[PDB]
Amino acid sequence: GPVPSDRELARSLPGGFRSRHARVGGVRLHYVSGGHGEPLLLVPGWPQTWWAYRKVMPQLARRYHVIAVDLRGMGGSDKPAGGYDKKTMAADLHALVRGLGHRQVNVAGHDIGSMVAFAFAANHPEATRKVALLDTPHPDQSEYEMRILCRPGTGTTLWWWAFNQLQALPEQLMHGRMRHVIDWLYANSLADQSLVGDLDRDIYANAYNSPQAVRAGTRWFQACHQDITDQAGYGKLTMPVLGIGGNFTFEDLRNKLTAQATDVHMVRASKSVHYLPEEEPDVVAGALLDFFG
Amino acid sequence: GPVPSDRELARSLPGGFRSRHARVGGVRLHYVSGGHGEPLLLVPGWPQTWWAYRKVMPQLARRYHVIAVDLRGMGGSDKPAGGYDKKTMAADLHALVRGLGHRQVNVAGHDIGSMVAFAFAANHPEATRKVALLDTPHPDQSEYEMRILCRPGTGTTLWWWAFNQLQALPEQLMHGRMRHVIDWLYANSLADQSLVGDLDRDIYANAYNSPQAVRAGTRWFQACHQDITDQAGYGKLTMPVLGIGGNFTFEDLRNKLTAQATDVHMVRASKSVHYLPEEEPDVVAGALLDFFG
Ligand SMILES: C[C@]12O[C@H]1[C@H](O)c1c(cc(O)c3c1C(=O)c1cccc(O)c1-3)C2=O
Ligand SMILES: C[C@]12O[C@H]1[C@H](O)c1c(cc(O)c3c1C(=O)c1cccc(O)c1-3)C2=O
Ligand code: NA
Repeated sequence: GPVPSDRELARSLPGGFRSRHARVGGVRLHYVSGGHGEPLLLVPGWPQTWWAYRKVMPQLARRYHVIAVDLRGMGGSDKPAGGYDKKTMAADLHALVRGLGHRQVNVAGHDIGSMVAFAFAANHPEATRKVALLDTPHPDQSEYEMRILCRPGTGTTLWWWAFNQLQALPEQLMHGRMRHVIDWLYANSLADQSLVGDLDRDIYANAYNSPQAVRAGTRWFQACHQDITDQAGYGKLTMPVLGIGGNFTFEDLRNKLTAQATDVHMVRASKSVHYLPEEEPDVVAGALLDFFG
Repeated sequence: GPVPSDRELARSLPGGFRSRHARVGGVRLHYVSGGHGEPLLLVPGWPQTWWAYRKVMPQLARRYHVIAVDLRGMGGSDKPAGGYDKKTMAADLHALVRGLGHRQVNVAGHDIGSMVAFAFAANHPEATRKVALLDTPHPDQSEYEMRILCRPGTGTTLWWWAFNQLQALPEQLMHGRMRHVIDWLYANSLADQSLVGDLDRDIYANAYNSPQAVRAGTRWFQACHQDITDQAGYGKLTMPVLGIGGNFTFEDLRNKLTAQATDVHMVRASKSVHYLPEEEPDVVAGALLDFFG
């Protein structure tokens, strides 16, 4: 393989993490687990893998039994034809942790994984001790207000939200070329490019480089219309909620969570644009430790 | 594989066309000309070349001296570092036809080329006998209202408007793979895919497949902020204006032309989505012949 296997990556971490799989509802999920204490489910997003949490997993494992998953369609997990709505991907994770003998878990999610974390809390409150959303709120009607063009100096264009709606073309252009996508994303977020090194970037590129892998990634985005419909039906979250927001999304995240939950806490990742677990790991680990207790 | 040279393509058409070049302001432009009568400048768009007008050029040449150009950055023309705002590209064409000894010309443009035709009329009214805009209005403030997401019911994702704003990534993803881009575009427009054959698609792909060619194409889109600023300064067009609009863009084109011009005629290409010269050549040729007279 071009990059180290997940088994090797897992072993390279302090804290005795191990790479595993579990089959839930016919979908085989890959995850890495380790540490001792109450269960903590960590959910990554696009275009990343469980490896995105590499910087905070050892600190977290000191207090929690960490379970860092690859979503349906992601990394070492199966890439089925459908079920890429966040409600369904949340049910995967619910089945996973219940299968591992946990009645309720702490949950933290980032990017697409944050949407799943929120859907997890909304659909399975009894299995949700507390939930943390990193940067990304669940889709709602505001998604329909995203603009194609920004006036100069007024923000970053969310081009991938449009491009990933497409059939066929995304896998045709991006297969074998995902390192370029990853580099663009990081060029437009990281304050210092060395925050994510060459090999880690290639670990992600390897995960997404097959046509099937690119395609599965796009399904997360194409499911937005369904996600928005589902969001309208959700009741208010009553368990403790944490929002950690970067400089660009903090206010929006605060507004949406406060309207969607009764018990909200906010932490500002003041030096981050989007990739919180990689941009400010100590702030993220500390916030999660403080919040989950 | 390789495609015919522009000279072979030009000679392949009925009506005695010849492939030529002219250098204006240090920029060498490629164009194909033929026919007899008052001059008619034909301007294509993205990701196409002068060859987009092949279906209408013989008919038009029976009445006009046709001049079908490759824009700055397009096909056989030079690809300089800058000058891809529509005002500058129109000045290129103005210099071209003046250099060829024409005081005034008929002008028709499609897609990006329609923007250029409009700018030609706005900046060089004395050199503009009449102007025809095919499908695409000049950028204005409404460009900033384009939405990334459409509800599952309506139209096509305007993904290319967002994607082509990017630095580096477009040439990185699209080099050598433009045939897939072209196939996607046609899959989402032509009523019958045979309207644009394999060889024609490959002629376009050949023009755009190198990184520098992809890059030049994106410059037309990146210049949008400048184009919008320029549009704000334009007075109303007073020479005769024709808008030919595809079935779904007709109302928007009519509304915009009517607000920006005093003497507007409209023709509907009721069976077309966007590529008017290829989808409904008889409508396009007939409309231009009637209008230019
Ligand atoms: C669900 C997701 O659309 C995915 C994407 O991963 C995403 C999201 C938000 C961003 O603000 C954002 C990105 C993203 O790739 C990115 C790169 C650089 C700057 C920046 O601001 C971003 C998201 O929530
Ligand atoms: C300036 C330009 O943005 C360029 C693009 O070439 C463009 C434009 C309009 C379309 O409606 C349109 C396209 C385009 O590629 C396309 C493909 C399939 C359907 C469809 O409708 C379109 C434009 O005017
Ligand atoms: Na695809």
